[PDB]
Amino acid sequence: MRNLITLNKGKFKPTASTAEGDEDDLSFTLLDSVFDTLSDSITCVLGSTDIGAIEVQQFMKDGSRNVLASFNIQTFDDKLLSFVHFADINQLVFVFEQGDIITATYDPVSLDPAETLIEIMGTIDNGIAAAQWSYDEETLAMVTKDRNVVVLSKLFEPISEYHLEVDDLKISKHV
Amino acid sequence: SNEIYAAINKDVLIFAAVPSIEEMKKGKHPSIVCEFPKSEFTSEVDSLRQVAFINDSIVGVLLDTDNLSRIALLDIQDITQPTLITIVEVYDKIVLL
Repeated sequence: MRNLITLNKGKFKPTASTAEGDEDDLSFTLLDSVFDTLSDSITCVLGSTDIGAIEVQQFMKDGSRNVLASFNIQTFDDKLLSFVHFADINQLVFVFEQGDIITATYDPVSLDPAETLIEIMGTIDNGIAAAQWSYDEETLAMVTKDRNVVVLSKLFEPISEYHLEVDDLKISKHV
Repeated sequence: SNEIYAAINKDVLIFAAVPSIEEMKKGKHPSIVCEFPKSEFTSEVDSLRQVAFINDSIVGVLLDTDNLSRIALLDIQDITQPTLITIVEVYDKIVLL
């Protein structure tokens, strides 16, 4: 038994943070999002692929569309590989394709930008393929475009790395 | 009656019937006796979500809209061609029915 049903279909559209009256569409397509378990909200992200203009907003349950950060990227065109948020330190970490490992540290009180800190912990040569934050947020892993996997702590020191190769699959099959 | 079963396909309801409980026992599985497309009773509405019955005389179809939800009532007498009862509206988001 145990049929599965739907209880709610709550949905909306994340509006952009207008700066000069350009309230219309700026091709501010959604990039990624993450559940805000510490406040029961959504930390949505909407960015532009032409200028690098990205706005990350903590969409509160009550409707407080708090734009926690907004800025531009050096490569400004490479895809946002991944994104997550840290509650204890109140950080927003983004990982882009080209190695733009960006950390945005905001203030609990003043959620306006320019009151934050934007840092680049490091870059990956010749870009990255994919990355995925650990469910405990204690480590992060990715692989370079040239098959070199790297794993590193949440303080962004390289835990280890391993050049992904072709021979290994050929030896550990046992068919 | 335990003899009519409803199913919600996207934009259509399927009503299946078995002549009697005993005929269910003997092996005659319930057969599709009626199909009522959503467009046939509402030529365009958002999407149906859940369904229930009333005394084997009425059907309540809970569908969700962008803000609220609509409970459409259907009469199962003359199963082949059911008639649309008033589509009642609740000004809140129904989660269960």
